[PDB]
Amino acid sequence: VDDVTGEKVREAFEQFLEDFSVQSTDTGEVEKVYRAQIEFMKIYDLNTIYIDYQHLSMRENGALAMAISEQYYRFLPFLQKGLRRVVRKYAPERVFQISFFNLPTVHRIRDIRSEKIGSLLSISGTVTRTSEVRPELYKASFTCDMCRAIVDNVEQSFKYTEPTFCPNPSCENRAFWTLNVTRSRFLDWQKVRIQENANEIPTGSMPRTLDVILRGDSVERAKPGDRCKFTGVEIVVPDVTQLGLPGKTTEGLNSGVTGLRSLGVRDLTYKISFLACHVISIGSDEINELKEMVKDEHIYDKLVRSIAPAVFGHEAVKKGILLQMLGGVHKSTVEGIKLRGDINICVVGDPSTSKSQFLKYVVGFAPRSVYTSGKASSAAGLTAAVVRDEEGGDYTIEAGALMLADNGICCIDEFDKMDISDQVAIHEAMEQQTISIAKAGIHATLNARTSILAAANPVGGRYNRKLSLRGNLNMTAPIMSRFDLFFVILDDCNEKIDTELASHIVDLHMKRDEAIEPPFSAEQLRRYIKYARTFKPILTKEARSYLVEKYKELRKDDAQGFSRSSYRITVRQLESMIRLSEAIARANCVDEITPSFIAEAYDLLRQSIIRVDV
Amino acid sequence: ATTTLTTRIPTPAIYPTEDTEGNKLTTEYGYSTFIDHQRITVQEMPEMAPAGQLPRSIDVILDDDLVDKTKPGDRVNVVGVFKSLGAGGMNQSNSNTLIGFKTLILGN
Amino acid sequence: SKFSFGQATPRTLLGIIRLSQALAKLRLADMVDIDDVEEALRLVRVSKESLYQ
Amino acid sequence: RVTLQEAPGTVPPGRLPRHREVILLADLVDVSKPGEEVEVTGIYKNNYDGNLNAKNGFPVFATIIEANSIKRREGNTANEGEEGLDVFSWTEEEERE
Amino acid sequence: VEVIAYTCDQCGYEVFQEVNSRTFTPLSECTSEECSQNQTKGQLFMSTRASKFSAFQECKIQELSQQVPVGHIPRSLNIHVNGTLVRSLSPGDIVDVTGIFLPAPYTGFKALKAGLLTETYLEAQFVRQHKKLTSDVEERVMELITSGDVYNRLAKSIAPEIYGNLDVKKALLLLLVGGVDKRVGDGMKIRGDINVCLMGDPGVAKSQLLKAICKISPRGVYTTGKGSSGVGLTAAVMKDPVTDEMILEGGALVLADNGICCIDEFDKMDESDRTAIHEVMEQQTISISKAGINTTLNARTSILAAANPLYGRYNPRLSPLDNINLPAALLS
Amino acid sequence: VRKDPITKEWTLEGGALVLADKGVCLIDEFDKMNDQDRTSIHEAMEQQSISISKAGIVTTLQARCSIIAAANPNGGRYNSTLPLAQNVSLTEPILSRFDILCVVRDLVDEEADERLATFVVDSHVRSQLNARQRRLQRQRKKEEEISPIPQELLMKYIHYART
Amino acid sequence: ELGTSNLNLDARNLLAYKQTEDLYHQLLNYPQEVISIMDQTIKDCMVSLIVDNNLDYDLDEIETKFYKVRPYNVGSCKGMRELNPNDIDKLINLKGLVLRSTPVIPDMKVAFFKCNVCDHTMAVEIDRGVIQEPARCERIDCNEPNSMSLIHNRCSFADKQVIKLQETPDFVPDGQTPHSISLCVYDELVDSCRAGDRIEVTGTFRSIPIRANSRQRVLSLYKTYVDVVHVKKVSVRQITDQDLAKIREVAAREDLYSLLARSIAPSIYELEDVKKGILLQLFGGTNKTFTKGGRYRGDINILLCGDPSTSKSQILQYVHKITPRGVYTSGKGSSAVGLTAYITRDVDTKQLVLESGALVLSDGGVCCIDEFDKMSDSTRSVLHEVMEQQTISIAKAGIITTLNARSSILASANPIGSRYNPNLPVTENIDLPPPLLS
Repeated sequence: VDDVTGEKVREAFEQFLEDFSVQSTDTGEVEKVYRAQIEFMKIYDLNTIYIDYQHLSMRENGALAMAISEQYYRFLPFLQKGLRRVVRKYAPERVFQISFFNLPTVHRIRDIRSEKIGSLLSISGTVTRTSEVRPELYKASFTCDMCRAIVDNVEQSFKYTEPTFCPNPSCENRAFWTLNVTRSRFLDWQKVRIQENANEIPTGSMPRTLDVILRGDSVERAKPGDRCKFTGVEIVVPDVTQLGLPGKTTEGLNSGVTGLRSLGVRDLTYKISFLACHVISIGSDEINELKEMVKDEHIYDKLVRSIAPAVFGHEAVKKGILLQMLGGVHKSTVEGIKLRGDINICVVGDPSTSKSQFLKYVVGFAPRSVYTSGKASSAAGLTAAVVRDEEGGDYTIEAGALMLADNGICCIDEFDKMDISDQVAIHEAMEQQTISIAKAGIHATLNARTSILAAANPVGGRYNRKLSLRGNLNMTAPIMSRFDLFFVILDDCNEKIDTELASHIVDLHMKRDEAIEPPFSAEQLRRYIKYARTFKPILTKEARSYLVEKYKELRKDDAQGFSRSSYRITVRQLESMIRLSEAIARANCVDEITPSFIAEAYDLLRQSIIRVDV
Repeated sequence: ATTTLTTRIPTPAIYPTEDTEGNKLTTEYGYSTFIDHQRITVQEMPEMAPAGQLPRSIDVILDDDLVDKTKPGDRVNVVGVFKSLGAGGMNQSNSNTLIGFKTLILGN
Repeated sequence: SKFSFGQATPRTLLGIIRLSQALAKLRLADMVDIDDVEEALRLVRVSKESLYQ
Repeated sequence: RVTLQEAPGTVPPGRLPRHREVILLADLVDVSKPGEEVEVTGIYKNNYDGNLNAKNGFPVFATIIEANSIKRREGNTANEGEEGLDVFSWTEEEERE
Repeated sequence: VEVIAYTCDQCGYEVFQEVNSRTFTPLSECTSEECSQNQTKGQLFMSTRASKFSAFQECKIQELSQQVPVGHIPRSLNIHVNGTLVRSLSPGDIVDVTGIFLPAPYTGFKALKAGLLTETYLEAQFVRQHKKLTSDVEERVMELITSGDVYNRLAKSIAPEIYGNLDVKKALLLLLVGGVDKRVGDGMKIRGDINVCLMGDPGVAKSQLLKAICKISPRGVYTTGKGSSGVGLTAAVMKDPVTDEMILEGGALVLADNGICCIDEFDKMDESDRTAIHEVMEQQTISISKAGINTTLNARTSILAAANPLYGRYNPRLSPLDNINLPAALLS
Repeated sequence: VRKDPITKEWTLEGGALVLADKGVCLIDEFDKMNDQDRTSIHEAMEQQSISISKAGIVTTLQARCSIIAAANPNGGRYNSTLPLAQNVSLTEPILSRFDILCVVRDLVDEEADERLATFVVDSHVRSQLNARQRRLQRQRKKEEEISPIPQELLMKYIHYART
Repeated sequence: ELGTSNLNLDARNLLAYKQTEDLYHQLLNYPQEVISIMDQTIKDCMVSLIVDNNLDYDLDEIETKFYKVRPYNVGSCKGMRELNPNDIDKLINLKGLVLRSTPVIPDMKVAFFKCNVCDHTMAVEIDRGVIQEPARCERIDCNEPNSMSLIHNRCSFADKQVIKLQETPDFVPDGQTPHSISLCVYDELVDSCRAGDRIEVTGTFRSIPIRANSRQRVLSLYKTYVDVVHVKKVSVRQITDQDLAKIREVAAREDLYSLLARSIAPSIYELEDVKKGILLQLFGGTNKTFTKGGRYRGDINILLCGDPSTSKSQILQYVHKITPRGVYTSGKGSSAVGLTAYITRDVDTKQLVLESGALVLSDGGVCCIDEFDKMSDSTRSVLHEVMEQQTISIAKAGIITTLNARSSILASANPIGSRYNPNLPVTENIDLPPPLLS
């Protein structure tokens, strides 16, 4: 009587993929989306579906949507048998799965006991300690070599190492099996542990956990370390006590009842576990919009005015951080050196001033850019430092917010307060884009190409004026020349600039006064530079001859004598001079480089070198 | 393996029950006799062994008459029989690189 | 900073009330008075300045 | 049998290594040393009975990479038709040259 | 177990048997007289209420450490109980048991190992324990009331084995009575139980001056520098035998509540001790802030400290606090 | 000496030098960790083929390694007219194992600077069976601006110039 | 009219009633049958009120779900050193401490079977320690003794949980170690007995056998436990309207400036200026966050330093009194690694557990923290980071997470020499990083 009931829900599901599920006609939203779900699939060939809980609830008004929570755990092979029936009538190596998503109610892990067996219950949490990718079976064709071993047997359950049902001829059954590797399709999975979220933990009360098997295309999609949701079928698992070498608590007190099966007397216990099907991690004209916006004229000035509302004035520092935000070129000479990938710009200034605002600005604005203070200079982090042996392995790699600035602009402050050992370590991390380590274990060469950005402190808090910055840098000499110029922020106690900055700051912490109009959004600037990165502008003009004279004029200035200053701006700085120059042309989307564009590159460093010189 | 000399057929048993009758067997423990058993390893007197090796050692099973006589750190001098025991080569199969002839001294 | 410690805390003041009723507990003749606490300050002056010899 | 760890080069960092197994063959013995980086050109055979003991018994299979060849530490991975093999055979044209 | 009762719920004939050693086996179901011998046999199972059960408790002995010879260390022995001598022993009882002797079989891995080893115990028969308020004791309470002499005869009473120092022997007897500070009623948990510390380096073996007071004063547990350090001063979780592990083994302050915490060797294990002294001087935070639990128990015990000086003598012409390392614990 | 697992023995695991038979290390100026390891590399040349016996076996491996290094004076290159013992922080004996102290210098030169400056900018200008061949001739011509016997064959005769 | 299934019977009435004595002493003597009798009464006595008015919840659905009873506080006990072997089926009233828990393992209340016929969905009951099986086929008239399979994941199971207890050391004679006993619950008293609180349980008694060899059915020092019928601890608010009317007159009072100034100090000396900051810190603004840009929170951070012994802790203890969810700092019970980022080996599975820090733990309170002139400089390193981005960045080889911390702080320093030593710039006394001055 349940056989036709599952046959009732088979076609009732099938007609749902036959009917419409679309309310709006030709205002977007093309009718009959499930046929499009077939047709997108017959191109890229991924072998999935994606059905929701809304439209099956609002078809039978809960006459079926309440039935399906209590059938599919038993009637897995019913809905999937139906979609096999509908694809032959529609489409022309085929293995599927059923992926529900978006049930309304989301529970926690402490609410799963009685009604939750064979149900569908979305579960939140965070994930830790993944494992690897091995294959499963679900169907074999093993049989005994008694007469003929070509019996495709059934029942690949949790103890499936014995195909022993319905042999082919009148032969000897259950005498052997030969699990060939040649005819039974597999499916790949991994076993992971989850954990409860941080905004729900009542006390520090040893926060409990459970485990979960994910088995479809869900493989390697739960990156460990995020607030994540799940599908919902709950499941129990035994251990059958197979032919392997083995066969506090009163555990299995329930299992003492579970004795006396037809095989040997033991105690088969149980534990609640989880099977998933589908992961999620919550936590045009726009392509034409770029083509209009690329055809503007003042967008160099539009960008520099639209950076961040947390500062007022100082367009000099604003021009720099934009160029750091974009990337330049990195492709270089054949067979040897990879040159610099980018520009690195620091800013010095008095603390508790406008220096902190850019730092607060970029870490939510840049792609995957991280922030550290660098006071933890002896354990790990800044200094890349191997961990001691744990769980069977010594000499493993470590973290540190340095080797994870891949497409990221890491930011780090307060250079004065660390030790002297890292000051050569990051000095190695600056010139070439790799670092090396051979500490107590084999050598390692990790190529972490990076883009640093700093904000240290002056020697007294107040910047000297008549002197040079050679005394107020509070670093050593060669890391200065390894760097570009810092664009030092000055201050003043002026009776006009305070009141306007007061009026500039009061509209900021208004509950709502959003009267300032940046001409660009956060995202439509973000895709704009994503249009900007994908060129490779090359100089071709004769301004190479115009280039070489000005530096040749430049270096004869700061060399004030044979025994004067060793801030001798050497052949390193021609590279930053040209690799700024392709970057600023990557702002205005010009592939050739004019001699007019590098003119403002010069006076960026003319205004820098006067901020160098007294 | 305590009679010191004759390799008799062992009795792989702890305690029997139900002799050839219908009587529940009782055992008198006051008239059952006991004996003790103590092993001790002896190093080498590390002055007369010439300088090419660490000290070696063997062991000795004694009986009740001179137990608790041996404080660790005594220049002792024992005398007894030399004796092997244990099955080497048959009690497990294939028996590759396993000595089965333990050196013992059942002495006085 | 030559010899002495303390700068007259009330935590010393409440303690001298504590030991007084303690000595009023052991020698209870229901005489909580000036002479009972005169036994108390008799002890704080001889415990202090044990270093002055 | 050399067990293999993933070399922490081209890897999205901040995470753990992963393990495999390599079964060498007759004339490919002790070519590498314990500690360099290598690469193998094997096949992917998945032979096991189905007995495992760090995890419980399950319908699960384990991988075994039987290797076919081996080359050394490579460098400057930018080529397109050369310097992928230490060919190093200088006989008729090269040695005359 | 001493008796058995299996019921098969068909005949109700409860099969009895004698109880053997610690491992035994139930029998079948086709053995009885009524529910057997047919095509249907009642399937046996156990019963609790029809099975009389006895008492059992295990203990281990050592030697007196005075009749031991000059040589080897002492060894243990196993003892059992039966009948109703149970719940009458204690850890630290200088006692003697009289009882009867028998060895026991081992019944496990008896062929390769366990040849004819014996591992006996003794079975107990009798315990003769030794050395143990207006209830036939008031005659000696009157002896202090009639004779009087509080401030001096009681001062000569406790520790008369020194030379001089009647001032300090008087400073302690007031603290050996304590008393409830004030029944506060409202949530104002006031400080009680003041703590006196000593310092100085005499040659009169200062340790047996103070600790001799502690071994006659009530509930006042002895401690030292080694052993129960400031991390193991409270309770913690440790290893146990094959029985129930991860018990809450304690140090001193979880068991010596409202008494005397007589400490020595204040420069020893100070990385844990300097936390440990503040956390009891602070009222009511003796806890186990571990990864096991976050439960907090009481704190009501007085502290008697004796800090040893720096090298040689404490120079009195030099500055003080040259040898005690805690300024904030002391002057306030 | 990497320690054993549970049923294992204290075995011997090499580090850098026993791999690098004909290679490269670097010691410039790890000033804090200078006194730590410099007592382990200046006995790799003096007591050539060095190995050691910490808490294990007393063996001696073979390592005919080569050392190069790129040391760095404290500040500028001419920190003094005073000599090299005033300039570097190393002392004599570890310095004396080497063959030559190649030193660099430039103050001011017009014609020499362009000979670098014109040189360096042209390098940044250096940023299907026939096409796989045709890219190769493009890859061959781009190294052959003056044709200084390119690296397609040059490294290949080195390996049998050493064996 | 609520629908709940639980009646917490005081069960101290049968001795206060002239009858029901023999019931009362049978209750303390056969406590498995007599609850099973009494569960039939309450459902039928519910029908005895249902038969009066026939308009009471349709007379079917509150007559299908069973109810249950809970006798408690019955008699008294004293501890654990009185548990004699004759106490086989009795009520016991424990007083102790819960220590640690486990997740729920399932029970066998119903089974399922299917052999290899086309269709067979029988469901055999157990209600024993013995599952009984057939050895003949079914669903046909002629099919042999077939292979009956055990389709386990179809028949339903309820919950069960075992909880370890250790008695509270109450008047223990300073020599005895507090030992252990275990618990077993069946109903929905799960997830309410969290580990770490005082307990008073009301339970029956039971003992079970153990298998001596792990792979034989041979068995004999038994293990006992208890089975709880009712537990008790011992020791969005439901916002009414009379409170809102009472506070609004208090909100109408001008004196609330000073009425709240006097009410925080039932014993403390005057010092009005610090009463403003302490009160306003708990009254900690809100999170005025914009949609794009900003991300400003109204949290502040007051501090006190100076003269020792000015009830520095009890004022902070008073703040911990008035906050329902907050944290208390320790004297060197935490460090740079002992706050978060854990690799601890738990005694249950020897695997990884990331326990949060006390800073993120006060998400919804004020972090009280001390000894800042004596805190080490390996730590005092992450609190700058929570002072800027309200987060902790964990640099562990287990995981990466920029989890936030919606938490508030006050600071309580200590002097060095004796005092705040005035006619000196006092900043040179209390040594501190001038970055965190900002």
